[PDB]
Amino acid sequence: FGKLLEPKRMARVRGWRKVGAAIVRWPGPILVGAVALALVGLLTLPGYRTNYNDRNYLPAD
Amino acid sequence: ATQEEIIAGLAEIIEEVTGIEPSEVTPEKSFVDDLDIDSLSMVEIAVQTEDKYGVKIPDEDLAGLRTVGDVVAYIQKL
Amino acid sequence: EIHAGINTGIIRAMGGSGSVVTAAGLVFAFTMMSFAVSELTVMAQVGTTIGMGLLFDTLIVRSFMTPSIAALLGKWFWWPQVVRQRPIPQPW
Repeated sequence: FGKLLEPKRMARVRGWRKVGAAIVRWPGPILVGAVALALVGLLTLPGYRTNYNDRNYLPAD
Repeated sequence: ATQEEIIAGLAEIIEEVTGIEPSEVTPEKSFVDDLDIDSLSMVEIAVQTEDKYGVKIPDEDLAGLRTVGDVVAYIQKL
Repeated sequence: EIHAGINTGIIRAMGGSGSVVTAAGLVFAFTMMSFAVSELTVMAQVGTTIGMGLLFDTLIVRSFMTPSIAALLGKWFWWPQVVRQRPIPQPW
């Protein structure tokens, strides 16, 4: 119909290609860093308690 | 000549990577001062060269080369 | 995007699709994270959990871990298919 969907500016594709090449050149250390953050997430998991009472999940008015 | 064909292949790579026209990509100017290149874009150039035009440029040697003439000389000396 | 090299395939597919998937993840994640200001606590908890999990999935797992595993396993990632690490080296 008109001139509506057109690409303006080229700055995200270049940056994501940059981080992709960063992954490709060093796949060893990036994997161990990412899995290190993963373990930091996982060690909190086995200590986990639920609450079945919804009285403490509502306001008091 | 081998030099001009290697410069043409590299210029095709730099055209695909950082959007710089092959006409003024010449071996008489540097990368980071004139083309405004990054350190990770050198990694892009290296990886694309490895897959497309098979020749090995290792790590810690991208920083050794600064001009396009240096890179084409590095390719032709192998 | 395998045929023109496997890991140029990773950089090209990243530049082509990581932007789109990260944009979708970021919009949906911040839409879910704005639920935290609710006076109903349980809906805020569900929204914050989903949003924080989607930031973790988008930013550090799908953007850094999975392409790293694909680039580390190499041509064994596509077994039983027989793929090649690099194409035949074309002349100048």
